[PDB]
Amino acid sequence: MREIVHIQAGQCGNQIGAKFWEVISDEHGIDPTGSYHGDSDLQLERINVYYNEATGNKYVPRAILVDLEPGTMDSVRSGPFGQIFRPDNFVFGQSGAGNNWAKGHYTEGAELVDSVLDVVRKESESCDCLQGFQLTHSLGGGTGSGMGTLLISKIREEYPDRIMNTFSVMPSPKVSDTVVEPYNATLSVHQLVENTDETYCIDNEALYDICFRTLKLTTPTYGDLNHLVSATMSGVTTCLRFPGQLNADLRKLAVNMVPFPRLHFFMPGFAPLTSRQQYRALTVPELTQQMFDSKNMMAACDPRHGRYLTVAAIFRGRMSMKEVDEQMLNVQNKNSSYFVEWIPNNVKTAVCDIPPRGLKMSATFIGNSTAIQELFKRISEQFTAMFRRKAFLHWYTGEGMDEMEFTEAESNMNDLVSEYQQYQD
Amino acid sequence: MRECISIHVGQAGVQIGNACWELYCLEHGIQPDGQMPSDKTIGGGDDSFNTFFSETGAGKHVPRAVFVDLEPTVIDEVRTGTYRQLFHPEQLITGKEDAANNYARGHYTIGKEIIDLVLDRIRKLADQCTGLQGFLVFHSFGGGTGSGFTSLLMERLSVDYGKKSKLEFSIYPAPQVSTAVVEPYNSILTTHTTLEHSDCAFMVDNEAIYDICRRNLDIERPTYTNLNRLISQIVSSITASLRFDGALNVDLTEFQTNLVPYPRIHFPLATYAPVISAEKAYHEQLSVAEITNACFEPANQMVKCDPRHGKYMACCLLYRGDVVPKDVNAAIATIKTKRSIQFVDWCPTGFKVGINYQPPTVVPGGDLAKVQRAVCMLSNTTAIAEAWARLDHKFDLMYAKRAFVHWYVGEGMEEGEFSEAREDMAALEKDYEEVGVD
Amino acid sequence: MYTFVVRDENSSVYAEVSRLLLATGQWKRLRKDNPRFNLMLGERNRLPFGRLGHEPGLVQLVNYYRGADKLCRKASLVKLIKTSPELSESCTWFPESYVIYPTNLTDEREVFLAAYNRRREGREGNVWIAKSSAGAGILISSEASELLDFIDEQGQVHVIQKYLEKPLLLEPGHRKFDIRSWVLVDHLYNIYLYREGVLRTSSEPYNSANFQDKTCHLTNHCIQKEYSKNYGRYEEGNEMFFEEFNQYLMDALNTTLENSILLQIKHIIRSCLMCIEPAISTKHLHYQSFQLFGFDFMVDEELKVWLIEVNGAPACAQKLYAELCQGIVDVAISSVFPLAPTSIFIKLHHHH
Amino acid sequence: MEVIELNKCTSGQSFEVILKPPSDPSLEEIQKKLEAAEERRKYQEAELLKHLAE
Ligand SMILES: Nc1nc2c(ncn2[C@@H]2O[C@H](COP(=O)(O)OP(=O)(O)OP(=O)(O)O)[C@@H](O)[C@H]2O)c(=O)[nH]1
Ligand SMILES: Nc1ncnc2c1ncn2[C@@H]1O[C@H](COP(=O)(O)OP(=O)(O)CP(=O)(O)O)[C@@H](O)[C@H]1O
Ligand SMILES: Nc1nc2c(ncn2[C@@H]2O[C@H](COP(=O)(O)OP(=O)(O)O)[C@@H](O)[C@H]2O)c(=O)[nH]1
Ligand SMILES: O=C(NCCN1CCCC1=O)Nc1ccccc1
Ligand SMILES: [Ca+2]
Ligand SMILES: [Ca+2]
Ligand SMILES: [Ca+2]
Ligand SMILES: [Mg+2]
Ligand SMILES: [Mg+2]
Ligand SMILES: [Mg+2]
Repeated sequence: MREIVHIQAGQCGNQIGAKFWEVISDEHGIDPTGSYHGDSDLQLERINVYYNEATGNKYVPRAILVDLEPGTMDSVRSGPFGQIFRPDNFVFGQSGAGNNWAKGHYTEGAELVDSVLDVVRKESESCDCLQGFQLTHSLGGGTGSGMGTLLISKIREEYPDRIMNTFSVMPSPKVSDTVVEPYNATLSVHQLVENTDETYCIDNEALYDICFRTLKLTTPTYGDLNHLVSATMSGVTTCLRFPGQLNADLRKLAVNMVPFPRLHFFMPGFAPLTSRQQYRALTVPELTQQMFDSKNMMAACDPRHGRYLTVAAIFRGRMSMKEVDEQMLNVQNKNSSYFVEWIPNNVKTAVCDIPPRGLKMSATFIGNSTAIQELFKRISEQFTAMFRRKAFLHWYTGEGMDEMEFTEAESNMNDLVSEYQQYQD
Repeated sequence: MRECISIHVGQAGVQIGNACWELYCLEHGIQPDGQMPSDKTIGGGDDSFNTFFSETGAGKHVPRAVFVDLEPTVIDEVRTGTYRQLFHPEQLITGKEDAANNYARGHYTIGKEIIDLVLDRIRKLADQCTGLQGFLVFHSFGGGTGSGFTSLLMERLSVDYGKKSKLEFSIYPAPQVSTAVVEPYNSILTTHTTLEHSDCAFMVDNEAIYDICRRNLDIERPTYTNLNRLISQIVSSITASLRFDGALNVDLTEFQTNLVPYPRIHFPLATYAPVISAEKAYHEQLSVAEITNACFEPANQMVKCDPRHGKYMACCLLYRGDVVPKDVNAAIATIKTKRSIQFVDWCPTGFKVGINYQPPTVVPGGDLAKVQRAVCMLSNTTAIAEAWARLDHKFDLMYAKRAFVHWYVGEGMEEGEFSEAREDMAALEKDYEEVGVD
Repeated sequence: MYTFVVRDENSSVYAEVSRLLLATGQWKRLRKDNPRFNLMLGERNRLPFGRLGHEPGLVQLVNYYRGADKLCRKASLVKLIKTSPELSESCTWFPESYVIYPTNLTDEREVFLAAYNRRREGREGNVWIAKSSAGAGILISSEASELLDFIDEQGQVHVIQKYLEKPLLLEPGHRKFDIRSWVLVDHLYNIYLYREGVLRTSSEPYNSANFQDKTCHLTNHCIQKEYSKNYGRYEEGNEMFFEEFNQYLMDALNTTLENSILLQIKHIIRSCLMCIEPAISTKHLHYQSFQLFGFDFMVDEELKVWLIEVNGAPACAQKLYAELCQGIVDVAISSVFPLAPTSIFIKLHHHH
Repeated sequence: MEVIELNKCTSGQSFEVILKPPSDPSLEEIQKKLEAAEERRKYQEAELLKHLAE
């Protein structure tokens, strides 16, 4: 009974969070009303990791929905699976955050954070054994970025020895709402470096390029991008939601993936990714070759530009485990130059019998690669391009912030890049 | 009659402990509800099997065992398993969250809070012992509980039961059945703090148990069930002298006298034969010479290494089944003439032989076939130092970058304990080379 | 794509084997500390055999037999021959040898003097040679007082064996020589003999009344090219290959290299390797071993072959590197890791 | 090749064969180690809470 508390904040956070619960609720046989209608005992074996059990055998997601405007969360409630969420767990304001980190972290968000911690504390107080927290949010906006990290700061203060885990959508100019996104992301990255144990880096440019070039979607939408996030979030949490002995809990996962406290930013991956030649059976070697292809990775970082510190692979479906081991060892023994040699057996593999909805067998990729520094390098350059002219700063100084705080977050992330650089050699 | 208390620590110790006690019952004729028809002394008696089992007024035979795991999932299987009736709740101790594969977490953070509870339960078993010999401790090297909590339990047992012997059954880490990258850390950490507290330790390398399952049993992808059922056959062969009438290895003290001339070098290599797939149409039953010769094949050692390039300090042949001493000595003659068996000059070149006429008992429906005679050889070879070398090398690679060290320092352990434990291993490897190499 | 590592930058033989592997496009060289390798070209001293064969899914192969030092060490060979029943102390093809420890440190000092005093009384030739593995450091003398005192001045173990006073001399020249045979033992313990051998000949006329000048007594390639003034006179680099030596044995002795010397050489190779097979074989081992050996022989005026020593990490003649190294890749490495003749070896069948 | 100390019973027998002759921390000190590590965790967590109060 190792419970995890889910928190989704802001527009991006709540729309991805919604699809995530929609996807896994189907894999555990939970319908939109919280009633179970599956056909296997494996679906309920670890059901209390993400769901509470109410009267009449109802399963209610252990999730807290947070936003500084009602808009997105009205869509969740009226959405398909909206009725499944605990009505008391909707915590929202009215002013909005204007894509402003300062408004989410210092002013608008500071006014609402305490009430969100009242729900967080309520869900935790009813956990037989709380593993930790997982947060879904974007870094480029105001609520999920500014208030999201403010929440992490205050959750660590109250639960200092629990695991803090985030799915963090990083912004890209190619898929952008506002020009201040590099500002918001640079301020959050420093928060995450300090106050999270695991951060799954998800670059909206990787999602767009995949939808466009691989999935052959002429005009991708946020929904198409979120479909990938759902499937990827379902994959990385397979270890946690089903019977297994490898990366079973969050802490054991961190213990095996984070050799250094600040380098805890992971590149996720998913295979197969097929456009609609979709009915073809996929072999284990194919599944493995794709899972390691940069085009199947969602941080927009070429792994062949850095080195892997640790890797966690999860294979889902009824397949040849003997054939999985050979193909895994084949990729390691065929490209051992891209794995650091001072961490013996830094590539682990897990199997799961229940495949995702609509696939005979899939594979999810969690990589802790030094190449992730390219992501922080892009953000740093975009930051400095504007901050060198103090462009758009008035939005933030007007909320109380000073230019110094920007210079420090700039220096913090450059340090982070430099730290990834020394371990790459 | 003197009693022996078994302690199972962590998931590996508990699941292996489950398979052994399952076997112990089949070998002594004890039913899952604890009843033993052959035992004519109801609720008492100082027989050889009473070293491992106590008796109640109702005639229930209760294993002299304690199971400890900082997470309740693995031990709950015992609470609701086939032999759920054998044990009472006092014997099964479970925490609520494990050591996250962190030695420091199992030894310090979590161990400090539950140690007094385990000792209390252990003391309860001791209070039924008119003459307690010592303890047999089952645990893994890689796990945070098996490595971290075991070392603390051993330190306290030496304080509470000073004069009592302590043997180990330790699972050496093998990547093929391991998803924890820091197991070299834990293994070396727990070997450092436990070395001065363990009188004799039988290491089992999962890598060796793994291949024996794929090679001899034709198991494509062995599971923990396959591994543990085979491991409990070896453990059964090692503990039989304590549970049956006999004159060799009759008490735990004899294990150290017969196997460990120098204290730090207390890791005897085990070699077992024959292992035959029960799914075979029907095997040709091997002879005494053939199974004896197999004891000098690397392919059936519990730890893969080359005894030809070490020196023997002791050697015990434990036979089960149709075997008479005349055949043992004849087989031994033909092996000296064809084998490289170099003893240390300060030790006689010989073999101690024990024969139990009851052939090996196989779990009905298991993977192992019934055979008419089997043997387990316990030899103290310097060759087993290869396992320490492998393990120390992996330690050096990670520790050179301090990778993962912050997880241990974050649980209150000082970084200096890493180097302290590593230098101890450097001395352990040195002691081996001083004894075997010229 | 097979993977191998290189842990001996000084190996001229395996520098060529590695050059050939990479030339096949199917062998990828890794760093000398990357464990995920199929093949290891390991160091000479302190090769960590204990860390081999423990990688899941990798069939690992090394170019040394653990325990072959018993054969490639001066004293080890002597002790091996005198103690191994397969070889016996009465071994007819190995010169009478003794293991002598310097007095500043079992030892066969008295056993040597006993045999020495017998030859001194029996009017027989009593010229011995003192050598050690820690040499470039050799002393040839007929007085036992000088051979023993020479070892005490050193701090390592030496061996005193009978000096072949009647070695076969080549003509023209009247010069002493030796024979080098390259043998390869694969993972299955097949004993392959390289069809090509070399004769490291002395460019100085053999002199029997002056063991002090070791230029006409020692046939080491470095000694002739340093202290011998006739280096390269009769054959290039003091190296007479088998094709020429066979023509000499036919024009001068009316015999062939096969009958008079080669049969004995092949016999000595089997007895040495077969003797230790139960100790170094990797038939049922978690990893596989293969090694290239360099046997050194002597030929007396009676056309009798004597074993001098065995080199575990030998070199090859400049002219034969290409053919030999390529063969190593065919029988020793590709036989375990195949790729996607008239073998240049001579298999020596035996009972395993 | 000598046999010695042959012991025979109903459930088997044992013997020896010779081929060739030859040629702790107290309870106090353990509590200190544990409390010392508990104190180092207390200090580290204090510096974290101190960091978060700033
Ligand atoms: N032979 C065998 N090995 C096991 C078994 N269970 C775990 N192991 C090995 O033990 C190592 C992991 O240690 P665990 O015993 O699972 O960890 P633990 O003692 O429960 O400690 P925690 O970190 O708290 O979980 C791995 O190398 C596994 O290969 C088992 O049932 N049989
Ligand atoms: N008993 C003996 N009788 C005659 N000559 C001998 C001899 N022992 C050694 N030699 C001479 O010494 C030379 C070989 O010396 P040895 O092999 O012992 O030294 P070494 O090992 O440093 C040279 P290498 O290893 O390259 O063959 C031969 O050329 C041989 O002529
Ligand atoms: N993948 C994905 N990204 C989004 C979505 N909505 C917004 N974003 C990205 O998130 C950033 C804007 O943050 P947003 O969540 O809208 O601001 P917030 O509501 O104040 O937290 C921009 O970089 C957008 O590209 C979505 O549904 N999916
Ligand atoms: O509300 C407004 N600006 C609030 C401050 N800002 C500006 C950038 C984003 C943000 O939050 N502006 C507005 C516009 C139309 C009608 C009435 C008012
Ligand atoms: Ca307000
Ligand atoms: Ca009784
Ligand atoms: Ca003690
Ligand atoms: Mg928005
Ligand atoms: Mg556990
Ligand atoms: Mg030499």
